[PDB]
Order: sequence, then structure tokens, then C-alpha cells
Amino acid sequence: LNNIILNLRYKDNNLIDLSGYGAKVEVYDGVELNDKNQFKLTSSANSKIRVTQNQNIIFNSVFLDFSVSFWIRIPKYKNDGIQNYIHNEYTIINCMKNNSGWKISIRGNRIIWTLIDINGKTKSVFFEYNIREDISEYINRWFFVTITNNLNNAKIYINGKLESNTDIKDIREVIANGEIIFKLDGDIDRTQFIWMKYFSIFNTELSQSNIEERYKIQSYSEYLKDFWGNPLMYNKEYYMFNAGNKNSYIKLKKDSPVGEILTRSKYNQNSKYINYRDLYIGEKFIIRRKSDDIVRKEDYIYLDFFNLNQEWRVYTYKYFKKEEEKLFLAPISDSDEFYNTIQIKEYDEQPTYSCQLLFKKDEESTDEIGLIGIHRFYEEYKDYFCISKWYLKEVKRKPYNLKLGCNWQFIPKDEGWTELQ
Amino acid sequence: DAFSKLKEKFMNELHK
Repeated sequence: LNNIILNLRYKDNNLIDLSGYGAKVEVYDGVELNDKNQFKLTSSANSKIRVTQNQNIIFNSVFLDFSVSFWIRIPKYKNDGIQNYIHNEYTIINCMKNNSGWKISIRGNRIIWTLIDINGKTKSVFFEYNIREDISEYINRWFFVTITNNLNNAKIYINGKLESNTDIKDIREVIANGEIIFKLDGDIDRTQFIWMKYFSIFNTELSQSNIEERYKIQSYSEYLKDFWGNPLMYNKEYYMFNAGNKNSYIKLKKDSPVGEILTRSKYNQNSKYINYRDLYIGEKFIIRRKSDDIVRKEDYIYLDFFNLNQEWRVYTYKYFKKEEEKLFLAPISDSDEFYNTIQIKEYDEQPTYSCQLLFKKDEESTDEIGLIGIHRFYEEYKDYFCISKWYLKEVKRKPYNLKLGCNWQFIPKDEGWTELQ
Repeated sequence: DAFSKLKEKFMNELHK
């Protein structure tokens, strides 16, 4: 909102400063830029942005009082290049003049903020996310960063919450109105890249409150999101993730038109530096419109999947007495003994990449059959892709329960997540 | 057709 001295935003096929201070912004040819305000820095020498701050109005203060915010998406390590990922630090944003200033740096799974004052004194603060989680909230997924500086503290906030704090009471004058160079710099593979959006600078130390608000505003969209935080799309192959059953995936049971639930395979080598669960497993689903290709809250869809090259569909049986029942997975058909219409929902009021899938009788029927989920059926105990009436009450309970088994995320293949072995 | 034959399997799954 207020105190914004740089505000890099997409406009008319270009990246511009909308702060009102009219910084000069030069995007070189190697930066990929789109109207979702996303830009990509690659390993190419022409993949850079030069921002020249207006030297007159912006001023270096005696003591630090300034903040930087942006969204970032950092690809997964390569399994065959773990050590290079762990060890090789590369600058992504550099803002120096007369050997003083600031930079943003990455070393594998660590993001690093660094200050150098006019006397050559340096201080750093970093945020590092775990690379041994079954399912990471951070790896190759859009998240929100804010760094704040005053005379006492450099802090990093992730997704609105304080993560790191360095004492910088020994830091004196920092020259912070130098050229800002957005460019990958250091010992990086040909393949390395970074995505960023909504890069902004403030001439104050932002409050936690101010940052949390910014997180929510910038999180907002009418459209739903995929697992990576990109817009959810019609007519796109997606694997399915369950936020309440993180390690579970859907597979058509052999010679039976139901979806059994199996346990995700993991990274199969012994390498004690990393661990992850495979994401590109289970049926390949695809969302179709019932009636752009962006999925919005309240849209009516078919949830389909590929059985070899045939396109099958997810149904609920019209007659079900129990609280929970298995879904029917079968060819596209008009049969009036099964509901085929789903309304995609977003019941969470906080930022999320999860959505819910609500079965209805038709597009105008006010009645609600239930939400798609996972349930343990006693036959042997065994988990199945299901519909459940039970979620209908749960989804109204505030605050919204993040870990309900009715919470789904859609995972497309992405160049920033490889898991071949 | 495939659909009605699968429906029969599904009825076993329902425990009907």
C-alpha cells in the first residue's frame, strides 16, 4: 500500500515500475514474462533485468529502514546433482554501489539476504526449507517472501510469518539506491532457473500485520490453483494429491471400476541428504467443463481420467444410504443411475492451493450429495476414493480444517520437479 | 456395453 518506492508490475507486454517514482526498467530478451505477473530468470547471459532507481527522490538513510517483498518459485534439486545444489551459492538480485548495498542469494534450499555497509561490514539472514520432507510446502511451489530492515534487525517472513531474524545493530550506512540487477550469477547448471512475481521495495520496516495483509491480497484470485500455485486449467493432465492423506494416491483397482488408495513410493537411493514422495503417480486426471481454460470457484466440471488412451469419468451412485461410498470409475455415459456433475469449491478463507469437489444432482439443484474424499472401508481394512456426506458439516466449521480428506490438489508435470531414477 | 458390465462389478463393490 503506502511507503512503496518500487513496484514492478506487468503492463502491455512489459515490466514497469508503477510506484510513481518512474524507475527505469530494462528487461533483456532472455527473461520470459507473462500477464500473470510471472517472470523467469534462466542461466542465459541475456536473462536479466536492470532497474535504475530515481536517485533524486529515493535517499539512503543514516540507519536502515526498508523492506523488500516478492513471490518466488525455486525448482527441486536434480537427484544426480544433489551436492552441487547443496554447495553452490548464486546471486539472483544484486543492488550495490561503491561496494555497499544488498543482495538476494540462493544456496540450494536456502534463500539469503545480505547487507554491506559503507565501512565494508556485512550481515546476513537466511530462510532454509527442509529437503527430507515426504511432501514439501516450499520446493518448486510459489511462496511469499518479505525481508525487513531497521537499525536493530533484518527479518525474513515466509507466507506472512516470521522465520528468521539477524541482529544488525553494528551495521551503519547502507547505499541502497544503486542499480538493481536481476540475474542468476555464480556456478549454476545450464538448467538452473528461478520464477518471481510482484517484486516491490518499501522505504519503511514493514510490520508483521502489514505483511500478513499483503500475503492475503496477493494470494487472492477468482480462479483455483494447482499444487505448484499456478492457475488451475481445464483440459490439462493432473495427478491428484490429498492434503489429509499426503502419502496416498488413487489407482484404478484391477478388474474393478473403483479407485483404490495406495502409498506413495519415495526416493529409492540411500543418499541421506534428501527424501521425497513421488508426485507423478496414480491416474492421470483431467478436468472438463460441463457447459479461457481457467477453472474458477463454483464452476461445474466433469472429473475425468485416462485409462490408457480412453477417457473415463468419476461418478457417484444415486442410491447410497451409508455416510460414505466408493466412487464409480468408468467410461463416459449418460446413465441416469449415477451423478456425474461436480462443483469445484474453495471453502478455505485463508490462502491455500487445496480445493474441494462437491457432487450435485444437476447445475440448478440446491441439494448437496457430498464431497469427494478418502475413506477406510472394512471388508480387511482398505482405503478407497469415495464420496462422503460427513464432510458437508465439517467444511462449515471455522477455522477451516486444512487436513480434511476432502482437500485435493492437482499436480501437473513441471520442469522444476523431476523424480526419474 | 463396457459401462453396464462395469456397473455389475460396482454393485459387488457396493456390497449389494
